[PDB]
Formats: sequence, structure tokens, C-alpha cells
Amino acid sequence: IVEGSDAEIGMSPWQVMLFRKSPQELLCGASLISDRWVLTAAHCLLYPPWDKNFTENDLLVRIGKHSRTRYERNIEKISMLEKIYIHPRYNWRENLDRDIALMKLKKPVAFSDYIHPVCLPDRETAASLLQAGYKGRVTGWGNLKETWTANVGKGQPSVLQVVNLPIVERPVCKDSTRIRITDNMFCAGYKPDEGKRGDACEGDSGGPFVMKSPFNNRWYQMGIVSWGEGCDRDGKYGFYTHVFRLKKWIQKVIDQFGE
Amino acid sequence: TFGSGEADCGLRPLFEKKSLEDKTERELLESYI
DNA sequence: CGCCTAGGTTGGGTAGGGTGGTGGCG
Ligand SMILES: *[C@@H]1O[C@H](CO)[C@@H](O[C@@H]2O[C@H](CO)[C@@H](O[C@@H]3O[C@H](CO[C@H]4O[C@H](CO)[C@@H](O)[C@H](O)[C@@H]4O[C@@H]4O[C@H](CO)[C@@H](O[C@@H]5O[C@H](CO[C@]6(C(=O)O)C[C@H](O)[C@@H](NC(C)=O)[C@H]([C@H](O)[C@H](O)CO)O6)[C@H](O)[C@H](O)[C@H]5O)[C@H](O)[C@H]4NC(C)=O)[C@@H](O)[C@H](O[C@H]4O[C@H](CO)[C@@H](O)[C@H](O)[C@@H]4O)[C@@H]3O)[C@H](O)[C@H]2NC(C)=O)[C@H](O)[C@H]1NC(C)=O
Ligand SMILES: *C[C@@](*)(O)[C@H](CCCNC(N)=[NH2+])NC(=O)[C@@H]1CCCN1C(=O)[C@H](N)Cc1ccccc1
Ligand SMILES: [K+]
Ligand code: NA
Repeated sequence: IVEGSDAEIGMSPWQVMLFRKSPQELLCGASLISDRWVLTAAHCLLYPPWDKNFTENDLLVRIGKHSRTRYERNIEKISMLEKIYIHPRYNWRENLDRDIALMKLKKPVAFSDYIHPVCLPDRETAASLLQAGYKGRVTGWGNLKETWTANVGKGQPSVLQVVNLPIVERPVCKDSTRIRITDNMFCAGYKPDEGKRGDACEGDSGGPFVMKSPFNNRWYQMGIVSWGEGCDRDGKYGFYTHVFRLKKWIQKVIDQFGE
Repeated sequence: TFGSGEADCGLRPLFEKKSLEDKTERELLESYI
């Protein structure tokens, strides 16, 4: 998260950390949608052009965290994965279209003050909340800057970061980049003239872009950190997987079996 | 199967449930106006 | 007892904390 700020305890209880077993490294963010389902980005698990292709046993997921590196005794909860489901039409060859994946835990997790699921949107939630100018919130333990080049400051936060950002008009998103945009994507962030700052960055992928319904007071996950070009650059906007456009697949998978 | 959690989704134990506002949600709400 | 900074699947923020039990020093 670039230009964000430390999260408050239990502010994003649906936040999940995708962690590699060996070597032990934080791979991505993810989100809790029930006691046994977690949502993340597909490229976090599968990205051939970079030799990436994990399987259930390679990973573990960590829920209820705040601190990036400490093991938070009696608070966090670690769960293995029973199954991984990458969207079947996830386009890793070109533009990360449908950059989404579902991960089923082996054993259902118990909720707590720090562990609680976010709601998935439906047609009305999307129509009412996904509009240019409305703001959503992104969270992650990703980079505080573009670490692939010399820059001042720390690379990783020590605590979960949070930043609020406005959704941007689709034509703007489109003209901001040469990568092909699809309806399964939306972009967000401040425009140069708005003088404000913020964006997601590497290591944040899979993390949720949530919005609060002013109508029922609940938090809905509208997007998933997918990609970008640099971090927090002027004229650039972070890109997010459009969750509601992929809702049919999601529900098809989650409700498929009686287990 | 979905499992537990749908009914109570999106309501945080340390915030909505205790009628407390995080420090920045206000900014969100105001963006809808 | 009041300080100080610390392993562990883990920092030092302090010996609780959003968590359990646990020093060494003056
Ligand atoms: C990223 O990395 C991953 C991880 O490595 C890599 O995965 C590899 O992908 C390769 C594709 O290029 C693939 O190759 C195959 O391998 C075949 C043999 O492997 C299978 O069997 C061995 C041991 O027998 C296992 O170790 C393997 O895991 C693999 O198991 C199969 O896995 C598939 C996909 O998950 C299963 O399909 C699913 O099946 C579901 C239903 O499951 C049951 C069921 O009905 O309940 C389970 C039952 O046990 C089973 N019954 C029996 C009697 O076995 C039935 C039954 O198969 C079917 O019902 C009848 O069709 O299935 C659902 O249907 C679900 O929708 C479906 O997706 C599959 O069931 C499972 N099989 C078994 C028996 O368990 C080779 O045979 C295969 O050969 C093919 O090509 C050859 C030509 O070159 C040709 O000779 C041959 O005839 C075939 O056409 C080919 O080599 C690898 O298997 C796979 N490796 C691993 C470890 O998974 C990714 O590709 C990589 N991705 C990228 C993008 O880089
Ligand atoms: C995997 C995620 O951590 C990461 C999120 C980046 C978010 N960035 C901003 N500014 N909000 N995604 C990536 O790193 C993806 C995966 C592969 C390359 N990539 C990029 O975002 C590239 N920088 C651009 C890109 C290349 C190919 C296809 C799509 C995008
Ligand atoms: K301790
Ligand atoms: Na920008």
C-alpha cells in the first residue's frame, strides 16, 4: 500500500495473508468470505510467465493478523488448503482478465473479534456502490513503494496498511494504460489534479477493495487487487478484479457441493 | 457449500457490533454525496 | 518492587498487549 496508513486492530477482520510454506514468505493478500472459503487473485497462485504455479500443499493461509512478520499468538489462526480453484478463463497470457481464485480451507475456521467475513456483492449493491467518484478501501501488507528501483523509505510495513480511494470513470482507466482493460476490471485511485495520493502495490494482490453500504451498514468486497503500472504514479490507477461481474462463477463453485 | 458466516457478513465485531466507527469510514460515506 | 528490553511457529510496543507465561538489573 503506497501512501496509506496503519490499520486499527480488527478494522479489516476479513483480511487474509497468503503464505508460502517453504521458503517462508508472504505471497499475497486474500479475503475471508465464510468459515471455509477465501478469495484471492489468480496470479498469486498461477503466473506461468514468471514460473509461478503453486498447489494446495505449497501454501498456508493466515487469518486475523495485523503485524506482517510476528506470529500473533492466541489471535491469528493458520489453516491449510483443501482445494484451490482458479477461474477457468483467467487470462494470464495477456492482461490478467478474471484474475480471481477461490481457496477452500481443510478445516473450517472459528470467527472472533479479529476474524470475520466480508459480504459478497449482489446486483443492487454493485449498481448502487460501483460508481465513479465513490470511495472504497484497500488493505494489504504489500510494498510501501516501488522496491524494484532505488527509493527512500522502508519497503514493507510492519503492520497492515489501509488506504481509501475513489473509483474512476472507465474511459479514464482505459486511456491511462496500453494494457487491454475488460469489464471484469475496474480501476481506482486519485487523479493528479485531485492532489491526493494512494494505491496498492506489489504484495497487495488478492487483498480486498471493500465498500461500506450506507443503507445496511455492511462491508462488501467489490474488488480484488489485481495489477498496476508502478505504484502511486500520476496518471496511473490501480486495477481491481470486478467481483460482482464474476459472481456467477463464485457462487457456482461455493454452492456446488454439500460439503 | 458456503458454510457459516453469511448472515453476519460485513459487520465487524470491534466496530459495527460495538457501534464504533473506524477512523476513516466517514470519508467513505461522504463520497456517496 | 520498579525498572529494562526479550524467546517462542514472534517485537519490543512491554513482562501486557489485540494473547500465556516468562527473565535479569538494581
Ligand atoms: C501447474 O502445475 C500443476 C501441478 O502439477 C499442473 O498439473 C498437471 O497438469 C497436466 C495437464 O497438462 C496433467 O497432465 C495429465 O496427467 C494425467 C495423469 O495425472 C492424473 O492422475 C495422476 C495419478 O493417476 C494424478 O497424480 C494427477 O493429479 C492427475 O489426477 C487427475 O487430475 C485431474 C485434474 O485435477 C482430475 O480431473 C478432475 O476430475 C474430477 C473428478 O474426479 C474423479 C471423480 O469422478 O470423482 C476422481 C476419480 O478418482 C476418477 N476416477 C478414476 C477411476 O480415476 C474420476 C475419473 O478420472 C473421471 O470421472 C473420468 O473422466 O475423476 C472432476 O471431473 C473435475 O472436473 C476434473 O477436472 C482427474 O480426475 C485426476 N485423475 C485421477 C485418475 O485421479 C495424464 O493421464 C494426462 O495424459 C493426458 O495427455 C496425454 C497426452 O500427452 C495422454 O497420453 C493421456 O491419455 C491424456 O490425454 C496428462 O499427462 C497433470 O496430471 C497435472 N499434474 C498434477 C500433479 O496435477 C498444471 O498443469 C500446471 N498448470 C499450468 C497452467 O502450468
Ligand atoms: C500480484 C499482485 O501483488 C500485483 C499487484 C500490483 C498492484 N499495483 C498497483 N499499482 N495497484 N500484481 C502484479 O504485479 C501483476 C502480476 C504480473 C505483473 N503485474 C503487474 O501488475 C504489472 N506491473 C503490469 C501487468 C503485466 C502483465 C499483465 C497485467 C499487468
Ligand atoms: K511476549
Ligand atoms: Na496514481
